[PDB]
Amino acid sequence: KQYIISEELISEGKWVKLEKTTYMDPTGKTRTWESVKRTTRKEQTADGVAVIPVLQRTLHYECIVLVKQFRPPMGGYCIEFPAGLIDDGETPEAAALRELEEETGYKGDIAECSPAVCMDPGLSNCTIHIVTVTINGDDAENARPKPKPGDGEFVEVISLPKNDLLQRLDALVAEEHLTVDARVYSYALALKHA
Amino acid sequence: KQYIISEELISEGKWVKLEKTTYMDPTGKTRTWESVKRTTRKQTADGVAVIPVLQRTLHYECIVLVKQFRPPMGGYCIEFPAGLIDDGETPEAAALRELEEETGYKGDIAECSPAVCMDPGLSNCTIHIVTVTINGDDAENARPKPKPGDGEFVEVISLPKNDLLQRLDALVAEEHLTVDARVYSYALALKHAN
Ligand SMILES: CC(C)N(C)c1ncnc2c1cnn2C
Ligand SMILES: CC(C)N(C)c1ncnc2c1cnn2C
Ligand SMILES: [Cl-]
Ligand SMILES: [Mg+2]
Ligand SMILES: [Mg+2]
Ligand SMILES: [Mg+2]
Ligand SMILES: [Mg+2]
Repeated sequence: KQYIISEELISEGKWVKLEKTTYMDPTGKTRTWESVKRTTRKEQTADGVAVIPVLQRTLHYECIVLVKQFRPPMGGYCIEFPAGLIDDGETPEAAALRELEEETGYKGDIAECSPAVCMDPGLSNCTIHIVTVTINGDDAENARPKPKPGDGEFVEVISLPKNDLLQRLDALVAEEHLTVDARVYSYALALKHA
Repeated sequence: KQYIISEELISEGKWVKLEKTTYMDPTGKTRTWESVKRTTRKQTADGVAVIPVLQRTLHYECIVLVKQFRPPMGGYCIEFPAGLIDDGETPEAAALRELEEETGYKGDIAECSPAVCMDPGLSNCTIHIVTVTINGDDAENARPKPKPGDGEFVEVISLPKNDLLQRLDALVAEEHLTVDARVYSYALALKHAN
């Protein structure tokens, strides 16, 4: 039933644009929406990746490796899956492994890769691949993980046991001002509900 | 260590605005970011998303999702039921209301997250994730009546919790839909649990 009639540009920055979207509703009435899009998406299957990094070590409970960063849109620190935009020509798996090493120091192994999933579909066209990666924490490569952050990237690594993820997140939120990402929270909640 | 210096309005629609954010990096170097915000925030958060666990005796437990045309995406998306919190609504109450409007199910609150971020690299948008049970054997939920607001056109898709990630992948394969990142992240963690 529904389709896009037109996309009018309102304002274009270096990274993000706003559009006036005109569409057909299922009654045959024409309507509008205000849409956010990134300016950086070329031939990539998605804007970005987020990495679910499962750190595995013998005689340790598995951990989910998270990162804490200052996020200017939010005006504060956020705890998220390691994540970044996919470079032109890069595969989602390659962007995931690259971002994970850059942000955390870990060299992971691909486990699975989602289709393009939407970040906030009521507002933006932004998509990511959610890529699950296992990190062999017994490998010497992963002993003293050294992050190699890019220009303007400032990251703290936080590894939390998978078996207690939601309580350990609540305990960090209780101790300082800091926002957990919706994807991390959704993942932690499902680990509880299962 | 990092903080916001100033925010310059670039462009303000009715629903969304685009700001140019100035901030201090950890080195004491001043930097800029392009930041999206909703204009509608009053609230604990902009919105709620509802994880609705449909429980019927002698049936698999289902997670209730919605499929809707999303103009920023130019297509159909599969999501948790969700909407903006009305000024002076609690998240709990917004959840049950949004669930009823979008699905017609009448639910009970199990738990409620703190405010979690949607896409903190781009926007300040936050939601409360609210886990709700639905006693699908109650007379009120027998023939549930979705009461949509203006400009909402919602198909309800109920999927078994125990096979959620495979069922979502099947839909995507056949139906050309985008699954929401929080739905996919929940579904993933249901598979990754112990
Ligand atoms: C359906 C009604 C209440 N309108 C048009 C909207 N509701 C929520 N977010 C919106 C719009 C339009 N643009 N954006 C970003
Ligand atoms: C060079 C990198 C770190 N910068 C500036 C950015 N990276 C990704 N998204 C961005 C920005 C700025 N605005 N927005 C929306
Ligand atoms: Cl539950
Ligand atoms: Mg990143
Ligand atoms: Mg990065
Ligand atoms: Mg909604
Ligand atoms: Mg609604």
